[PDB]
Amino acid sequence: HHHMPVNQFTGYLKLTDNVAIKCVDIVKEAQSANPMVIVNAANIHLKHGGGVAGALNKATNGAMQKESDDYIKLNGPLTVGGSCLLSGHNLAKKCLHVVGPNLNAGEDIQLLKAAYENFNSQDILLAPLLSAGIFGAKPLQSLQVCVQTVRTQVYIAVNDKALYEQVVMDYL
Repeated sequence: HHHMPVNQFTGYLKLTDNVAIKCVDIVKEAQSANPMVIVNAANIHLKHGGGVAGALNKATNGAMQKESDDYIKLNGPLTVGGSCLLSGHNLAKKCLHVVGPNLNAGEDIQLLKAAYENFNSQDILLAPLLSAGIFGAKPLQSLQVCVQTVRTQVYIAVNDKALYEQVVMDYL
């Protein structure tokens, strides 16, 4: 009953050999695609409140936060631009928690490249746009840094249809 194909990514616009994008709720997408790796839009504390992190923790019924607290016991906090690889719970095999700069927190956008660098540790990832949404970066600029930095394969989920349509236009 238990084994199903992983990384079943469909319905995406292929931007480059490394980056594809879809207008979809990332939790619903993880459920469909059965990814090996989902990326969380983490903060250094791995306290999963708000935005994508809140959504992923909610989908795990708090299991992600429990595990994350054990990781903080082990490691202490992350740094901006850093990451850790933990369980993906019911969303994915693994979750790569990646800390992008939060512009709304006064952090430096130049750290967004380092944040995306972390994706290169994994062959295929389902991810949000780092530093976008509540973290305050312009999503088109985050996508730009993504395309410039990620050398593996990332499937980007965005929630905003108007953003997706602008990406298509910038593609056309």
